[PDB]
Formats: sequence, structure tokens, C-alpha cells
Amino acid sequence: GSSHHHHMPDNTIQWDKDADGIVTLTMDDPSGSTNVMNEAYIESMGKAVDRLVAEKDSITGVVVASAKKTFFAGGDVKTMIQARPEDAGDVFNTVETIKRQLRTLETLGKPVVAAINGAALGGGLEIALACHHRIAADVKGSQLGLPEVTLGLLPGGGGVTRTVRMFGIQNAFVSVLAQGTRFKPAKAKEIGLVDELVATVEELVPAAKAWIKEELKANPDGAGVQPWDKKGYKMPGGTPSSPGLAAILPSFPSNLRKQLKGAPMPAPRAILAAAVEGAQVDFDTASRIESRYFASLVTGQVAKNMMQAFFFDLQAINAGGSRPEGIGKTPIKRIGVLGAGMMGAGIAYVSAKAGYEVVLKDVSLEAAAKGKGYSEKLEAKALERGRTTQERSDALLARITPTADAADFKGVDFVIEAVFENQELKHKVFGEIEDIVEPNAILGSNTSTLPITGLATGVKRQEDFIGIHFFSPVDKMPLVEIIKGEKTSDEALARVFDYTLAIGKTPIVVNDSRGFFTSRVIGTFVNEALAMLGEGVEPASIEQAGSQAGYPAPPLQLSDELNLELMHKIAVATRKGVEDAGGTYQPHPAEAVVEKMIELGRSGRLKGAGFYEYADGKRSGLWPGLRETFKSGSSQPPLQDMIDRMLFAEALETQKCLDEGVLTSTADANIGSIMGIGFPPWTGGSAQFIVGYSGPAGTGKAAFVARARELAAAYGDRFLPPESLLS
Amino acid sequence: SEEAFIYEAIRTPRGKQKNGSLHEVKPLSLVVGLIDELRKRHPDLDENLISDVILGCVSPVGDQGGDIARAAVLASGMPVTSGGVQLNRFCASGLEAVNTAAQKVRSGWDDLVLAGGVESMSRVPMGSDGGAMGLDPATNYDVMFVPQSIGADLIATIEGFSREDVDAYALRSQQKAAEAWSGGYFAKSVVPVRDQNGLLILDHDEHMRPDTTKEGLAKLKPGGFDDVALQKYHWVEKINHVHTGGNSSGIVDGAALVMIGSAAAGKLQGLTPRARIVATATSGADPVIMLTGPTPATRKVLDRAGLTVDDIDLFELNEAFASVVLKFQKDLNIPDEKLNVNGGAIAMGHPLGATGAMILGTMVDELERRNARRALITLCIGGGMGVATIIERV
Amino acid sequence: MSEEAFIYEAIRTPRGKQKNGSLHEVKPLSLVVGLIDELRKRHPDLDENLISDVILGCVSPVGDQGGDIARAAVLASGMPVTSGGVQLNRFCASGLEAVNTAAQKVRSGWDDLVLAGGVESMSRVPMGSDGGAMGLDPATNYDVMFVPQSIGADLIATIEGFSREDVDAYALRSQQKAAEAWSGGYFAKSVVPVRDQNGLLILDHDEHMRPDTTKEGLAKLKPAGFDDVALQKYHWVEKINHVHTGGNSSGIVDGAALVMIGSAAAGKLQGLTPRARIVATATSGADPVIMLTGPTPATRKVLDRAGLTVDDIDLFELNEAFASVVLKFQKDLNIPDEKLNVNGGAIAMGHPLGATGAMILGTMVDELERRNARRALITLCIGGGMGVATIIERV
Ligand SMILES: Cn1c(=O)c2c(ncn2C)n(C)c1=O
Repeated sequence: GSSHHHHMPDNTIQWDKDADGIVTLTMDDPSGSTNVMNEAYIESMGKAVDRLVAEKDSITGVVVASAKKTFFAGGDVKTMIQARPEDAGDVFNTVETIKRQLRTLETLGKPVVAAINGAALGGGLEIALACHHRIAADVKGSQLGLPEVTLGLLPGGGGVTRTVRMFGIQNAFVSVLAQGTRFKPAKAKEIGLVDELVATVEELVPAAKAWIKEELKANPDGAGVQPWDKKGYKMPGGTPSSPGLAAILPSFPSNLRKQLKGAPMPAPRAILAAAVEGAQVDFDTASRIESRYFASLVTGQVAKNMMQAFFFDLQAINAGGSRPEGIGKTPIKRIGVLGAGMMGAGIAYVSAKAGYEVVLKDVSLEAAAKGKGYSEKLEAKALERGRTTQERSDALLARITPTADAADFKGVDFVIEAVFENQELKHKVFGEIEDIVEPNAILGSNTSTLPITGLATGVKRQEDFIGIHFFSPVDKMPLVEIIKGEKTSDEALARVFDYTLAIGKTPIVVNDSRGFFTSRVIGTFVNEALAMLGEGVEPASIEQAGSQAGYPAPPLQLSDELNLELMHKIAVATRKGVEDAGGTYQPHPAEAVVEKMIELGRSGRLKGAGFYEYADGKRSGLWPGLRETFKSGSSQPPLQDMIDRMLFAEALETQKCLDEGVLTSTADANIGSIMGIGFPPWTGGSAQFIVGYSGPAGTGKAAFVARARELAAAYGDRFLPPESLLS
Repeated sequence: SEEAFIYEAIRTPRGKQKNGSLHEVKPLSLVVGLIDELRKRHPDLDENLISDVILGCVSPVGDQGGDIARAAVLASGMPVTSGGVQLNRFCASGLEAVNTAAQKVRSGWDDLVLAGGVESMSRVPMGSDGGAMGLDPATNYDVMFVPQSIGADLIATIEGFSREDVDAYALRSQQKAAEAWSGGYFAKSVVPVRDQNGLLILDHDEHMRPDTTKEGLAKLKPGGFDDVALQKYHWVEKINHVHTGGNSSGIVDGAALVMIGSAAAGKLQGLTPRARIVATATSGADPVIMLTGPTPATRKVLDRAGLTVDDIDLFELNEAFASVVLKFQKDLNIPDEKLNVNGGAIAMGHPLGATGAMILGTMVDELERRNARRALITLCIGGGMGVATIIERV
Repeated sequence: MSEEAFIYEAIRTPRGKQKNGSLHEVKPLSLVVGLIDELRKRHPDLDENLISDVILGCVSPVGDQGGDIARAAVLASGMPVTSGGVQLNRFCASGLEAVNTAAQKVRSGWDDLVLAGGVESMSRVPMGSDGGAMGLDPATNYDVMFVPQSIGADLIATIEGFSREDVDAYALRSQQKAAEAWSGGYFAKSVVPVRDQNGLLILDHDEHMRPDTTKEGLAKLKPAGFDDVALQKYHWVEKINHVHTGGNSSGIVDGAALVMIGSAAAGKLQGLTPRARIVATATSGADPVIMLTGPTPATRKVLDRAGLTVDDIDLFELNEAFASVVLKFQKDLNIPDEKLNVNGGAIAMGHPLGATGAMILGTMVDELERRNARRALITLCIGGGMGVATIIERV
């Protein structure tokens, strides 16, 4: 009935009542390294809460502690990703039972303190929010937040309801819920998520029991009573019926639709709905509304896409899914970057930011110095916004050593070349340092299109030659595409793999092939837009299709940052890659658009003119002569056709890479597409998009093939699905 | 079956928003004052034959809540059998009340009906009633809620209406409204508001700035609502914001009443019909642009009455925004000398719930003053709706 | 007056109670959109473009019910944007007034197919949340002699001589007939259960009913400046006998109802079968201090307007706002006790203000078909001294 149990599992909570009647509930799931809101937890907390009510006469307070390195993190993702639409009634009852436990604990008539020893994320923070006082240990690696929205979910264990009761609708949504922001213990105390801090975890339980002793003495009537359960309660910022809040409340959905740019991510929409609708009723009714919106997301497809990508796929990557087995660790003592352009300067910064000593070489000391200036300008912004100290900023920049002499590469055991995209140039640049660096030094190249095997011949130690592909701006792009040439050893792979994690980025391992995976797939994205421009579609509709598809940057704007030179060279280079095999390279329609833009002198932001206009280096609207050039407006396809043309182009090209053996896992394909080239997070990756496609044709791989064949009939046979996607 | 006739059509002057004369006047008092004026016009009228009182009101809260139509029936001492119902179809509530009154008379189950509307925007600002399309995030996120001023600027952007073009219409509205007052056009229909002592409170339309110049209109200044609109209208790169407080409808207080009944009902009470309700129509359009409802509703009311644009002597479209009227004029090719001939809401104000009945009675007077035959009255609406009505002089 | 108006569909939601009600978490807009989607389920091939208007009655159009909730229902449910949507408020008969206005619109010929009904979530928007031109204006309130409906009902029972046992006897009878109708499956197809965004059940029955009501239980209930003000007008009355409690008065509930009305040609084109025909409608009134004797002249007016007498009506449905108002209406017109509110009323199932009129209208359409009877008369007293009545004939 109205129970604390859901309906064998292991017990996860240890019970301890002291002589003062303070019961210490220590969470310690023996089936894993972290306390997780799984079926074993629900049953254990069900027993514990039952016992707190049974022994209410001999209990004066409750402390919630943990025996793990973290406090409590996350729920049962393995179960929520399997929840079909018919299972909605079960997902509802699960979070309803979870919150019925926390509500009983919250209304126990006695103070309940949370002893946060480490990370309290998602459901972990939700348990803490049910307590009346929160004490956190100010240790390294500790984070607090409600990151459910990042997995396509929402805080359905009371996170939405309580943060709104604690902070009001506007503050709780923007600061906590909408983006799942993570806070360090100091920041968490600052905004109100934590009540006080301690220096070490050992002080937690003693300080918690001390706060109970003082609360019972100083506040006897308000002990164990939340602010929203005290009468006369006024919600911060007001209720939706308050005139001050009702004046700005209609602008919250439109602001959210501007931030999302029309992308079909339903999780933030549901969080705002549950937040506002919950503030209109009592606490218990607000929590049940939160349960219904939660079950709506879990049984939906986007949540399954984002759970698959940002939980299962990402963990498999971080767990060395693509790292060769058996290979051990190898230290990195001196990183030598060749080239001080925007790429090398970003590589030098993220390496020095990770603590590495960097030797930044160029062809002139003037040039290498301007590269370090990129790190100085970034540190100035970080000092201005108060995100780093003056001491660490000095230590970071002190690790970068600009130079123009190849002799300064002595002691380098990790070379990262980022010079101009040309084979014989890279051969020359590597030849004059390969004998100066250490004999086991990794020889990495940041090429975007040239095959790694062809570059590897320029060195004698071809076994240590490997592609290390970054993305601009390097200081913010989170992926490193690791390309494996035919001569590249598995040790070099693992060493670059470990380096990628060391500098705080995510790796994927790609076999050597022209265009690799990121450059090849993002080419199809741009080529679809340029085709639509030549076909006569309005440039504004093209950019809107890109932003509303979920991309971080519209296609034409991206086409000016990549510059049509690097774009046109792929056309002639990919042509000859299969030209010499009896293969017929069928020219892409977009090639005519690239050349006519170069003919008109508009090649990108680097030139200062492209599809947009750039006034003193700032983009300022689409180039007005664009409509007359390509007769824009003469073709008006459905916006959803433009959106699907770009998504399906990348999704089909990804399937080719998996078929050709360019990629070895769908996890690399999904995370690589998301973190590497900017594939929309709601898709779950350019491979998850196929199995999670949803439209008028239905949902699944079959619906994808149907929609692909539909686009093929209308726009060209390039949208025909591969054999591997069929029955 | 029955034919519906207009016997009386009066209104209060429109008081301005800031330091308005009608700000101290409760909206109920505005309606009761017009009821008392109708009694002065026909003291022998058997009020027992009045079977309903239908008022439009967009913000029926506070001073305008609790079925203000029924309040007017009781406070004015009308018979208790005289009904009283409030309705809200946003900007068309005034004309929807008149249309419903006519339809109730045509059905034969109502004999003599009082219609109109009331809106005291200085006391009950719009939005005071809340609502789902604005205060429920689940449905607000789905209907693409965008304020109407942005839809008007979007219309100007697409149709190529420049800032000078909308300001040119705004100047014309001020001139035509000033000429109408000076010519005595409004002498009989605008009933001055007085207090409980007979002292005058207001006798003219305060929002009018008859000394407007094109140079003064140019000195005026025009949430992610802009990005929300362009998400649907994706082929538009940027919205040219041309509408200011000088080329948009004024926020005012006012009320209006219209007496409607069958030919038998008027003859029994010694009334003389002034115009006949020929046809009514309702149509809609895109709610994100929120101002394209008039065109399909005017076309529908023309086809329903077997008439064309050439058969209509006067066109009266509410001046919510200058681009809306220019768009309407461009689509139907309305002659310039037939459109809002006595000025509109840009000059005189737009008291939401009352406007439809005001501009309706304005055409009843101008058809008689010009000795013309037909007039077509239409209003754009929030949410993408639209109402239209054709009257014929008798 | 040419076109005949026909009822094609008439459904409603279950009525959720006021305290700890199942419908308290449901937004008033959702109750209407749920009924719109049920109509779509029953007629998937209907060209929704032929729906020219959506007319909803609502007495407290504020907050969740402000901003023309009928238009919100059109946009939220994805109906054609040309389907309009207007809110009206004539106090208790707003739901029947919306139906009548929808009917008269079809009769004028300038409308083809209209959605009528009402919505009221009294657990989220309590009665009076809209303020009121009479309440916030002491100069008007002092002159119009305002008095709540509860005192008017007690004043009716005082004059007519209805004892505390008399009004409680009707209340017991309402609970009985409402329980018999639910048990007999009368409401099986017209009460559309409310579900959430996941399809989970929220409410499927009129949860305000107390079917085990006893005569002794009603006798233990307690009765609910205004007393003196009323006697200042009815000066020949010395003492008002307060006999109305929460067991013999209408229940505060959440609910909504939809009725589809259209011409014969409209239903023929969309493949709909007319269930009943609107014979006549009427609006009258009575004293605005007794505030509850309004439906007596409105019923005589609609009978005379239709050319019928009391004997021609098979079923009488009067809203059970207060027990004395029904007993007075029955005493005045000599209504057979076996024809009055045959399936219970608002005392048992609730009075969701602006939706009640359309609810008790659709109740009579179902009972006329269930009994194979011919004519039903539906009427509701109104605050301010008003009354609305309607005669329907089964087709
Ligand atoms: C340029 N353009 C238009 O002008 C347009 C349109 N849809 C309607 N209109 C008017 N679309 C899709 C469009 O691209």
C-alpha cells in the first residue's frame, strides 16, 4: 500500500544508535565502490526508515553518513534505460517510494543531519536535501549537484521540489536544475546547498551529532522542521500567483527556448514545468507532479539516447575500452610542441594547465612568443573572473618555454606537431628534432586529413609515430582523436591515451584512414548546407535548421571558421584517394558552391569575408550579396527536411566508418561525434541517432531506414542506407 | 430567420493611461453611465423586454471580475430578468458581444439585447488575470508564445514596411481623429463621464496628440522572444523593430454599449433602427505572428454575405499596430480613403474589451453622416484569432 | 432561427473532491484538453477545421483559468487555429449558457460546428478568486443588498416550510440515485477518466459521493450581518431557519465537460449521428436577494417558448445547489418525484461551477437514450437572481 518498500537484495545501510539516541545511518553498498540509488538501497532505507518510526520514542536525532570515498552518487541507470513506455507506472512508483522514505525522514520530528564525506551528486544530493542540516568535508574531488538533466532526466527524488522550496523557482532552475551544475563544497555552502564545512571527514559525524545536541537545546520547537513545513512560509521570489513573479514568469519558457535554440531536448522543459507547477500546490502534491514528469522523461527516447551516450558509452571509454590491454604506464616529463599557431598554443596551454612542462617551438622566437601569449590572455580572463589564483597562474605560464632552436627539444619525451597541413613539411619538421628528443619520445601529429602512415615514413622510429588530433579552441574542445598508423605500436596508443585523460580530455582510437572520423563526418554536415545553399534555400533557413537540429554552431558559420581552402583541399584529396582504384568519385554538389565563394574572394573568417561579414574581426550578419548569388528563396523545402538532411548525412557517414573499420566501437562514434565535431547531445551520438531516431515514420533503426530512403528519393542517393543497417 | 438591427451605439471617452481622467472611475461606473444615457434617450422603453446584457472584458479580475455585466444590471436598477454575462475573446470581445447578441436575436430566443464591452486598463492592466498560455511552462513552450508587438514588427519586416511607413499611418490616424472631433462627428455618440455630483471628469479622448508631426514620431524609441519568433519564421534573418508608442494602439480606459433587437422588438418599443447586421464571421491564422487573423475573417464575412471589396463603403480595422492595418490594406487592396476614415486606436486608444463595440458604433455614425450603405468592421486578436462584421445602413 | 441545432457528443470528467482531491494536481487546462483528445479518439476522421468556435463557461477565470482558457485549449490541444475559443461567465449556468450560445450560433447559420462546455477547478481556483465588481465596491454592495446563496436557500426553506428533515431527505435521495446510476453503468461511456502525461489513472469516478449516507448522519451536521440584511428586504419574516449543511448543499469539486453542437448538414458531412435536438432555450430571473428562485420563470418561459407543458417533459434536471431550491422548484411546478434528478445531483457528485451546466445536460442525453424517453428539461439557478433553462428532444 502506502509503503516504504517497492517489491532478497543485500542490506546497504548500517544502523548505530548511541547512548544519546542519535542514530547514525551509514550507507555502504557492498556490491560496488559507490552508493547508488538502486533496488538494494531502496529496500535498505525502507527498513531503516521503518525502524526510525518504530523506535521513535528512543531516538533524538539522525545522522546520515557514508563509508565510501564519496557520499552518494546517482541512481540506477541500468534500470531506467530499460524502462519502456508500458513500464511508466513502475518508474512512477519507484521514485514515489523513494521520496516517501525521504519525506518520512524529513518529517520525523527530530533533526536529521547529512555527513557529506565526498561527492553527493544527483540522487546523492537529493538524500542530503531531505535532511535539516548539511555538513560537507572540504576535500579534493568532492562535488555536489543535480546533474540529472545531463542524462536527459530530472531530479525526481525531490531535487526539483526542494531546491524550489529552498531558493524559489528562478534561482533553483537557473543555478541548479536547468544545467546540472556541479559545485565544490565551498561554492555549495555559498549558494545555500550546504550549511557548514569541516576540514576533514573525521570531524563530520562528531560535528553532526554536536549540531543535533545544540539544535535540540537552542531550537526545541523548530528542531527537525524544514522551512516549508513551518507555517508562515514564503517562497523566495514568490509563488506563480505572486504579482512580482507572475510578471516575469511567461518569459522563462521563451528564454529557455532561446538558450536551446529550438533543439528538441525535453528534459529542461520538464524541469521548468515541474518547478512551476510544484510551486502552485503543497509540498506533497508538488513531489507527485515531479514524479510524473520524471517517468515521462525516463520512458522517452532522448533520455535513453543521453543515458546511453553520457553514462554507458562515456564510462566504457574512461574505463579504457579502446586502450590496448596489457600495456602499462609511462611518465611524461617534457612536452615538445612544434608550431605556435592557434592549435599549438592551445595544446601548449592545456598541457601546461595539467602540470606538464612544455617547450613551444616555432620558426622564430617572435612567433613562439605570440603562441605563449594565447596562454597569457586566457590566464588574464581566468584571473579577471577569479577562477585561478595569481600563484598558480604564474606557475602555469612558467611551464611554457617559447623557443626557435631545435636544440631546446632536448629531454622531450612527448612530441606534438601542429604545423601547416602539408606532408613534406611535416616530414622536414620531424626530421630535425627526431634525433634531439628522447629515444622513446612519442612522435605525435595534429593533422586533420593526411594519413598517419604516410607521415610516419618521415621518421626512423615509426613505431612511436601516432596521430594526436585536437580541435580548436583546444582550451575548450574536450576530445582528442587518436589515429593509429599501420606502424604505430600499441604502447604509443596507450601512452597517448593516458596523456589525453591526464590533460582532462576524452580519447577515441581511430584506425588510419583518409579524413579519419571527425574530419570526414563533419565534412558531410557542411557539404549538406552548402548544397542547400546552391539548391536555392535561404541562408537564414539553413542556419536555423542547424541551430534547431541541436548543433552548437550553424553550418555556414562553421564553414567560415574552417575556411574553404582546407575545405576545398579535402575535395581534391578525397577525390584521388579512391580515384586510383577504378573507383568513380562522384563529385558532391557542394563543390560548386565552395569554388564560387573562393572565386568571389570570400573564403572564411581568416580572409575576413565568407558567408557572413566580419567587421574588425566580429561576425555581423549574413553577407547580403549571398541571396543574389545563389538565387536564395527559389527552393523552400520543409525545415525538418533540412534538419534531417544534416543529421542523416553525418549518421550515415558514421555507419560507413564503423563498417570500414575506421571505428572499433559505437561508444567512440557517439562520444567522438558529440565531443569532437559537435553532434547534438539529444541524439546520443551519430551512431545512437540511428537506433533512437523518432519521427512520423516511428522510432528505431527501421524508422531511420524509412526516413533515410524518403530523403534519398527527394535529395539524392547519398541518403540510401548501407547494407549493414538493413534486415 | 429574424433580422438583427442596431438601435443605439454609444461609448465613453477614452481616458489615457498615465494621469488618466478615468483612473479614479471604477469600470462598473463606466457601464452604468452608458445605461443611464440610454434611459435618457428612451425613458418610455420597457426595460422588461431587455432579455440579456452581454459585455466583453479581457481582464475580468478585481474591479472587472464577478460578471461585471450582471453587476451593471443590478447596480443600474435594470430588471433582474435582464441577464448579464461577461465574455473574453481577447481584442474582439467587444465585437464578439455584438455578434453574439445579433445571433441570439436571429435565433428568435432573444428579443432585445444590450451588448458592448468595458476595459479599465489603468486599473486592471492586461495580464492581471494570469492564464495558461503564459503561466504554464508546459503549454507555453509548445504554442510559441510571443508578444504581439514582435509579430507586428515581423509583419513590417516581411511586407517591407519601413519605420517611415508605419509612422506615416500613425500621423494619418491622429489627423483623421482630430478632424472627426472638430467636425462634430462624435458629438452624439461619446457620452461624457461625470461623478456622483454631476461634476465633469472627462469628455474627450485624452490619448489623442493632434499636434503630431512626422519628425516627432521619428524621435520615438521602439526574454528570448525575438529568437522564438525567428525559430518559426526561419527564412527571416533579423526583425526590423519599427513599432513605438506613437504607431501602436494606446492603453486607455473606456466602455461602449450597443442595443440590438429584432424589427418587431424595436417597433414595439418605439425605436428607430439605424443599421442592420448583415453577416458575421470568425477565422484565425498563425498565433506566433498573432496579427494575421483579420484577412481570412474579412474574406469569410464577404463571401458569406455575397459581397466583394467594391461593395463596401467603409472599412474599419482596429489600429492595434500600424503594420497590421498596412498589411490588411495591402492584401485586400482597400482604397486609402475608405480605411479608418475617422482615425483609430493609435490616436484614441484601445480599451481591449470595449474597442470592438466602439469602432462598431463609429461606423454606424459615419454611414449615417455620409449617407453611405455598407461598412465592414474587423479586429485582430491575441492568440491568432479574428472577427469581422458587415453592417448596412437603414 | 432556421437551422436546427443537434447534440452530437456530450462527455465530462469525473468530479474530484475539494480536500485531498485526486484532481488537485491537474491543471484546469488539462481537464479540457483531455476531453478534446477523447472526442478525437471517438471520431478520428473528423475534419477539425469545420469546428468554428470553442465556447467554455468559467466563473473564476483567473490564474490557471485566466487568459481565455477556451483559446488555450484550442492551441494546447493542437486544434486548427481557426477554431477560435472564447470564455464566458454567467455564474452557475455558465456551462449551459455556453451550450445555449453554441446552439443559437448554429441557428443563426453563421456557425457550423461548435464545441461548448465549461471548466472549473475549485480546488486550485476557489470561488471568488476573481474579486468582483460588487464585492470590491461598497457603494454598489450597500445598494444592491448582496447576500450569499446559502442564506437565500435557508430563507427559501423558511418561507416554504421545508424542515431540516425535509432538506436532508432530499440529500439522502440524491446520494442514493447517484450511487444507483454509477452502479448501473449509466455513466460508463460519458465520464472520461483523467490520466497524466504517462497514461496513468488519476480519477475515474465522482469521488465526492458518500453512498452510505444515512438520515442520522445528516442530522448531526452543523449549518453553514447577512442574516439581518436579508430580513431588511423580507421584513415580514422574523427568523431565518438555517437548515442547510455540507450534506444537503452542492459539493465543491474540480471538473470539466464538453458538448459538441452543430447543424444537421454539419454532422452529416462529418459522419456524426445526432443524439438529441435543442428544442428551446430561455433566460429569466427573480429576486437578487433570495438569489435562488431564478429557475422557475426560466422553465415556464422555455416551456411556453417550445409550446409544451410540464406533462410533456419526461425528465427534469435541476442543479442541486441547495436542497430547498429543488424542493421549491418541485413544489411550484408539481414535478413528479420520479422525474426529478433521476441520477442524483450536485449534492452527491459536486458542482464544478462553470462546467456543471454542460455536465447535467449530457447526463440527460444519456438517460433519454437509456430510458428511450423523448424530452428532458435542464435548468440551473444563478447568482444575482438569474436563471437558464433548456429543452432537448431525443433523436
Ligand atoms: C522565403 N520563404 C517565404 O517567404 C515563406 C516561407 N513560408 C512562407 N513564406 C511566406 N518559406 C518557407 C520561405 O522560405
